[PDB]
Amino acid sequence: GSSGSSGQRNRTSFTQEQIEALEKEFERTHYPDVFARERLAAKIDLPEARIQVWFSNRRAKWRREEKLRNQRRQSGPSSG
Repeated sequence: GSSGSSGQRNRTSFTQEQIEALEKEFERTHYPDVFARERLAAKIDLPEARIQVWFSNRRAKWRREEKLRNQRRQSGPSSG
C-alpha cells in the first residue's frame, strides 16, 4: 500500500449503553471474576463470554497507554 494508518476504528459491536457499564467495572477490576462477569451480564444484557473479550482487548489498550504516561512523566518539577 501507499498511504495507510495505525489504530483506526472501522466498526463497533457493543453499545455505548453496554460500554459505560463495562468501563465502570474495568476501572475497578481488570479481571472481573465469575461473580462480576455474571452480575454484569444482566447489567448490560451481554453473554459472560462477551465480557471476557471486551475486557481482554482493554488490557492491551491500558497496558499500552499506561506506558505512554510513564515515558512522559517528568521527575523534575516542571515549573514556569
